Amino acid sequence: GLPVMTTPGSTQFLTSDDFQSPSAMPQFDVTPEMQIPGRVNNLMEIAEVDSVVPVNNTEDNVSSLKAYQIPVQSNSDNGKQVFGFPLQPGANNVLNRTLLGEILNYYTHWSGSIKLTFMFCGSAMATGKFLLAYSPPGAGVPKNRKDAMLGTHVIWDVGLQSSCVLCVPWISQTHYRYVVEDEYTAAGYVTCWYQTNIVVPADVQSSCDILCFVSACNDFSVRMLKDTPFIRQDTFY
Amino acid sequence: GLPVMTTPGSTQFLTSDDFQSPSAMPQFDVTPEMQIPGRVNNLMEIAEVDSVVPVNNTEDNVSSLKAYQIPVQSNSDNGKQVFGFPLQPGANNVLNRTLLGEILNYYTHWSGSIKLTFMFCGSAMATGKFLLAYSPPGAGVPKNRKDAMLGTHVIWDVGLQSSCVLCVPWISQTHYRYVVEDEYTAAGYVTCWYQTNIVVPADVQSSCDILCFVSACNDFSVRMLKDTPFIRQDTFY
Amino acid sequence: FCGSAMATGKFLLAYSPPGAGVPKNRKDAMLGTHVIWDVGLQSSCVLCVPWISQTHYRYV
Amino acid sequence: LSITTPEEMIEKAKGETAYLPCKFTLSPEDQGPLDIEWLISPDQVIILYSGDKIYDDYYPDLKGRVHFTSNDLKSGDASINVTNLQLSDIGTYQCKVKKAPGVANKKIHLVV
Amino acid sequence: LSITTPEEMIEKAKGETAYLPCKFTLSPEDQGPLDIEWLISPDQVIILYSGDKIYDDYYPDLKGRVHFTSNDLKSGDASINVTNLQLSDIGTYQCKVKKAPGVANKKIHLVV
Amino acid sequence: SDRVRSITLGNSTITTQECANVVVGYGVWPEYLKDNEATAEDQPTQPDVATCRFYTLESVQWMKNSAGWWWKLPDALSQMGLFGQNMQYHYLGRTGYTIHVQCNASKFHQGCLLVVCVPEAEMGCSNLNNTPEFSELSGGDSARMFTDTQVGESNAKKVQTAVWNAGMGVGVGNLTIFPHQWINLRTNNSATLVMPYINSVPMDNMFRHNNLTLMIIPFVPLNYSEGSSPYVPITVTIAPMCAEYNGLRLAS
Amino acid sequence: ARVADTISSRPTNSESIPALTAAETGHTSQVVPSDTMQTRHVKNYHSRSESSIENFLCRSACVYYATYTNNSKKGFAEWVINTRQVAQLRRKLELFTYLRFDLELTFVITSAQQPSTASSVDAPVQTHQIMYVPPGGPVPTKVKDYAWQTSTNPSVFWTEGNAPPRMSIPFISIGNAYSCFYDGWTQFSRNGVYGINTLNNMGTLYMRHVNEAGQGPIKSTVRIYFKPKHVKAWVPRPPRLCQYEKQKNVNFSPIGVTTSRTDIITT
Amino acid sequence: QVSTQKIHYTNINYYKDAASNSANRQDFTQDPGKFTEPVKDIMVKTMPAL
Amino acid sequence: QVSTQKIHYTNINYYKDAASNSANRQDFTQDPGKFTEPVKDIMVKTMPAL
Amino acid sequence: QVSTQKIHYTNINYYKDAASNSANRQDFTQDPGKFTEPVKDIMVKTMPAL
Repeated sequence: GLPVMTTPGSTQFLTSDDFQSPSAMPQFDVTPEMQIPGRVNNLMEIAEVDSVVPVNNTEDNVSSLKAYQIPVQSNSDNGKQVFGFPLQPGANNVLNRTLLGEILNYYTHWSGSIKLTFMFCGSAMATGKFLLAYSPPGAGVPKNRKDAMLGTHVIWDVGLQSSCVLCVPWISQTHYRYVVEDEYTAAGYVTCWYQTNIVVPADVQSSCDILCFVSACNDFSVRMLKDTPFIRQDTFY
Repeated sequence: GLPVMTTPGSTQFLTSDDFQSPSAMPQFDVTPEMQIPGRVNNLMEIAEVDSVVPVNNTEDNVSSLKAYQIPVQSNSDNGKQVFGFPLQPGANNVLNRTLLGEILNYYTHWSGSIKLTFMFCGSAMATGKFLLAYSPPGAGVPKNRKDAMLGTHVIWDVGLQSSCVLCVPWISQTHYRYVVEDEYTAAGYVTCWYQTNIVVPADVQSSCDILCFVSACNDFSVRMLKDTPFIRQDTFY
Repeated sequence: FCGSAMATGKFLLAYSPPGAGVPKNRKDAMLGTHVIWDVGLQSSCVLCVPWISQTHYRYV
Repeated sequence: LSITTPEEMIEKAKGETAYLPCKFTLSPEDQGPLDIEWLISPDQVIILYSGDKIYDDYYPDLKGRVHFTSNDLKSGDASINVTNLQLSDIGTYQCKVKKAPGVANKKIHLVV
Repeated sequence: LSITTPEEMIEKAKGETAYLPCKFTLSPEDQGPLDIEWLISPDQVIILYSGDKIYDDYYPDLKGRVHFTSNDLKSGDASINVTNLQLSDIGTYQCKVKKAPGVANKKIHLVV
Repeated sequence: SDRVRSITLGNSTITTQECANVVVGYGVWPEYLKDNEATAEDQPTQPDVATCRFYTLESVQWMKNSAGWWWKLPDALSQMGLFGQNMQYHYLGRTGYTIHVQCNASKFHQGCLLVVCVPEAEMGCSNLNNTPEFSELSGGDSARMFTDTQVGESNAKKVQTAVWNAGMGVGVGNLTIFPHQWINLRTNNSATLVMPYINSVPMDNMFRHNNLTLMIIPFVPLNYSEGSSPYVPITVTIAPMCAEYNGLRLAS
Repeated sequence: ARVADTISSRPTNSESIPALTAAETGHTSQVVPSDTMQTRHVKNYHSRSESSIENFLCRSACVYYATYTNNSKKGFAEWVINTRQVAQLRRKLELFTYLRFDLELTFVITSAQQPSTASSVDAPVQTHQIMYVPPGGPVPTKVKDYAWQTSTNPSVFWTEGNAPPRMSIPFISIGNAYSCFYDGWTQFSRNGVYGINTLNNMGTLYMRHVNEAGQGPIKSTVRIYFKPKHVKAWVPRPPRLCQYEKQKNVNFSPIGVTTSRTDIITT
Repeated sequence: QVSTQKIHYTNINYYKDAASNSANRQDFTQDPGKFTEPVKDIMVKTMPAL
Repeated sequence: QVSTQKIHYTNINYYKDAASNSANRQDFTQDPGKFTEPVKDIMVKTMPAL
Repeated sequence: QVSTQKIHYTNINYYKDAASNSANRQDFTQDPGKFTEPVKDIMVKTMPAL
C-alpha cells in the first residue's frame, strides 16, 4: 500500500498524449519489412521538389491548362510588365494549391528562403532578356521598371540553357512568419519585366510561353501543426 | 498491479501547485533567446530605485504637479516645521503610490531600512540648513525642535552638492513588520525642521522648493505574497 | 566670450563646405561640421576647420 | 475588531448632555467597508454610518437631538452626544460596528 | 477584428451625399464566413452582406438610396454612400461586422 | 577635474563646461549586431560617418506656466540628412542613441527639469473608445506639449495630455525607474543619456514603430524676479550610434 | 540568497562625507546605515527568496468564464486567448515590458440545471470537449458539425466528477518575447488602429457539450486558469495607477496621484 | 536529480518535452548594479560626487 | 532508458510487447538527395548543365 | 532516507519545501534537570540538605 496522491489532470483524454497502452493480441509477430524504394523520412523532402505555379488565373483559364502559361509576345513598346503577385505562400490564391502551399497549410509558422525556377518554353531561334525583381515590403508594388530595379533582381538571358532560379532571400524582422494573410509579416512582391523585346525571325510564331516553378531551399522549416481549411464534410460516405 | 493507497488531498486543484503536465504540442522548438538589455532577476532590484514622494497633498494639489513640491520660504521667526508623516510604507497615503509602496502592496511582511533622498531645487545664491529628524514610536509626534532633536537626525547644509540621504535605521522588536495599518508594529514619524532661515540676496525669489525621494537599502526583504487592494473590476472588457 | 561673469549661453560654430549656397536656417547649418560651445570658467573654443578640397593647393 | 468596554452603566441628570463612548481598534484582516449602527430598547435604529455619508432621521422621539462627535470616524471614534436628556431616554443602547470580517457590540445601559 | 474609429460626428448639408466609412483589418484567427450589417436609431437594419450576395430592401424611408461603395468588400471596406440627404436622416448608425471569432461595432452619429 | 566632458562623433563635437556624469542605458553600450542574433539573410550596410553625428531639433520656450514636452525618437530624425534618406530606401534598421539636452540660466533663476527616455510609450486618447492619430501624436522635429488641464470629451482623436498621469495612465512620480537624469539650474546645466537598442525583435522597421520616447517634465517650475531675462530656451541634440540597415526597395 | 549584513562603526570626524551626494547624475545612493550613526554587528539571516520572479508570477489566476446552454442552437463558447480582460492579473504583467513564458492551462467546469418542464428528469454524467485552435485553422460554426471531431487540433475530453483537466502550452511566438506594449501602428501607411500587434497571438478555445438534449436543459460554466512558468522578464515599468477601461487600447480617465490629507504636517 | 529544499528531495522528469517540467523556484541570483549605478565614470561612497 | 529531451528524462517499458511502447518522436534523420537529384551522371552547381 | 521503526522503512521527500515533510515522531531526547534541580549550589542525595 504505497501512498499516492492524484494530481489534477487525471482521468482525461488528451488527443496528443504519449502514453503506453496494453495490447489486444499479445505475442503477435508482424510480417518482416522490405526495402521498398523511395522512403520519405521528413516532410521537408517534399517542399524541395518543384511544381508549376498557376500564375494566369483570370477567371477563364482556371478550368484549363492555360493557367500555367504566361503569354510572352513580341511587344512594340519597351518596359512592360509580365506578371506580378505578393509572396504569401499560404494566403495568396496563386501559390496556394501548389506542392509547397499544400504543405504550409498544415503548419502555422514558416521560415527560410524560396527558390523560383523559371523556364522559357518557346522557340529555338527566338531570344530575349527578362528582369526578375523581388521588392521587400514597406512601399507599395513597383509600377515602373525604374522603381523595380532598386530591389533584388537578376537579369536572365535565354540561350542553350533555358532556366533561371531567382532565389529570394529571407529578409524579415521576425524569426518566423504566419501562413494566413496578415499585414504585420507580409513578404513583399515578386514582379517580372521586359528588359528587351522578344525578337524573332521570319515564319516563326511570336507568342512564346514561359513556365514557372517554386520550391524551398535546404534551410526551410515549419512549426505548430494545425488542420487544413481545404476539405469540408457534411456526412459519412 | 502495484498496490497503492490514495492519500487525502487527491483530485483537487490547488492554485499554487508545483506539478508536471503533459504538453499539448509535442516536439515544439521555441525561437532562440536574445541578449535584451535590462534583465530583471528579482523584485528587490526595483525598490532600490528612487521615486518622488507626493508629500504635499492637501486636497488641492492632488490633481496637479504641486503635490511633489515642499514650499520652503524665508521665514521671519525661527524653529518652524517643514513637513511630517508617519512611516508606514503600505498604510500611509503619502508613501502609498510610490514605487516602493506599490511593491509592498503585493507582499505582507517587510524588513530592513529605508533611504530618504532629499534635494534642494532652489536658487544658487540661497543657502540654509535643515534638520531631518526621525523619532521612534512610544511617544507622540514631536512638537518642538527641542523634542525632535533627541531622536535620530542629520543636519543638512546646501552647497555645491544638493542632496542628503537620511538613512533611517531598523529599530523594531520584531523580525518583520506588517504593511497594513497596525498599532503593534508602527514605525514612528519622520519630521523636518528649520535649523536657520533661508537667506537670500536682492532681486531673487524667496520661495524655493524641495523634492524628496524614497528607496530601499541593500538589505530589504519581503514575504507572504498577497493580492493588491488598488484595482477593482465589475465586468469583462 | 568677453562678456560678464554671471551671463551664460551656448553657441553653434558651423562650417559648411561649398557646393550649395550659404546655410540659412540652423536646421541647414547643423549638417556640416560644427562644435557646440559652452561658456564657463574657460572662455574660449577653437573650431578647427579641416582641409577638405579636391586639389593639393588653393589660390589666394 | 474590539470595543474597549462592551457594557457599563452611565448615570446622568436631566437637562444635561450624555456622552456614550464607542471606541475600537483595527486588526490587520479588516479591509472591507465600514458600517456603524446604534440601537435602543426601552431594537430601533437611531443613527447610521455607511458609504461615508450620515443618515440620521430614524427615531421620532429623538429627532434632531443626537449627533456624532468626532470628524475622524475611520480612526476608532463612534461616540455620540445625546443632547437634552429626558426621563423617557431609559434603555440599553447598542453600538454595532461591522468592518468585514469583524463585528462587535457594546450594550450601554443609560439610567437617569 | 477592429474598426479604425468606433465613434465620431459627421456634419453634412442637405442634398449632398454622405460618406460613412467603416474599415477594418483582420487578425489571424478570423477564418469564418463574413457578415456585415448596418443599423439606425432615430434598431432597424438598412443593408446586409452575407453569403457573398447583397440584400438591400429593408428600410422603407431609404428605399433605393443607400449602396456599398467598394468592389472589394473582403479587404476591409464596408463604407456606404447615402445619397440625397434629408432632414429626417438624424440618428446613430451602427456598422456591425462579424467574422468569427471576432466582432466589432462603430456608432456613427450623423447630424445635418 | 570631474565637471567637463567632450563627446565627439563623426564630424561634430558637443562640449560642456558644467555638466554631471553620463548615464548609459541599462548598463550596456550600443554595439553592432552579432552573428548569433541576426535573422536577415543578406549583408547589412554601415554608413557610420554619414549618420553618426549630432542632429539638432527645434527649441522650446520654458515659460512659467509650462507643462512638458515629448518626442518620438526614430521619427524626429526623419528629415535630418543621410539618416532620413537611409531610413526611407531600406526596410529594416537598428540604432542606438546618444541624447543630449541643454538649458542654461544664470545664478539667479530657479527650477528643475526631469529628462527621461521611455521605451514603448503608448499614449491614451481623449475619448475612451478611439485611438490617437499620427498627426496629433508626434511631429517632425517639433515638440508636442502636455497641458495642466484634462482634455475635454468633445474631441475625437486627441491625446490625453494630463501631466500628472504622464499621458500613459501611470503616476508621474514613478517615472525614474527608466534611465534618466535631472536638469537643475542650481548645480547642473546639461543632461546626457546613452540608449542601446531595446526591442523584442533583433531588427525592426522604422516608419511603423517608434520604440523610444524622450520626455521632459518640469517639476519645480521656472521662477525669477523682475529684471532677469525672461526667455529661457531648451534645446535637445540626438546622435545615432552604430546604425545599420537591410532590405533595399523603392522610396515611399 | 541571504541579504547583506551590517558591520559596526566608530564615531568618526574626517573629510570623507558619505551622506552628502548629488542626485543629478541619476545615481541612486548606495549608503549603509553604518555611515550616519553607530551600529552593532548584526548577524542577518533573512532571505530574498519570495521576491524573485518565479515566485511572484507562477500562481494561478482566472482569465475568463463563459456559459453555454445544452438545449440551444449555437450553444458553445469561443474565446480568443489574451490576458487583457481580467485586471488582477493584467497589472502584474505590465510591470515588465518583455516577457517570455510557457503556460499551464487549467479549467474548472461546473454545471447547473435550468427550469425545465418535463417530468421525472434524470441525466447521466456529462462530457465536455475543450478544443484548442491555433491561429489560422478552420473554426466550427454550429455545435452539430463534423469539424469538431475530424481534426488534428489538440483537444481534451473531460467527464464530471473527476480532477480538473490540465494541458501545457510552450512559448508560441514569432519574436523573442511577448510584447506587452506596442507603440506604433500595424499598417505601413500609418492609418487605422494604434496598438495592435501580431506578436502575442496564441489562438482560440472552443468548448461544448458532447451529450444530447435528453429531457432538461443544462447550463454549464467553465473558468480558465493561467500559470506562467520558466518566466524571464525584461525592462521594468512603473505600475498602472488609473483604472482600465478597454482590453485592446490603454485609454483612461485622469485622476489624482493619491488620496489627500488635511494639512502637510498632519500625522 | 536530487537536491536540497528550503534534508533533500528527489525530482524525476517524466515527459520528454521541455515545457512539461515543474517550475524551478530556485533561481537565486541578483545584480542590482544595472539599475542603481548605470553610469560611466565609477562613483565612490566616501568621496564627494563632484 | 534515460535520454535527453527537447536535462534528462526517464522512460521504462512496462508491457512485454512491441506495439505497447510510446511513440518515438525522436527519429531525426533526413536524406533529400533521392528526390532532388535522382540522376545518374552527377551534377555540379558551378559548371553549366550541358 | 532509510531508518528503523518501532526491521526498516523507506522515506522519500517529494516536495521541495520544508513544511511539506511528514511529522518526525522520533525526537527522543529529554533533560529534566532544568526543572527538578534549578539551583546554583549542587545537591547530593546522601548528604543532608543544610
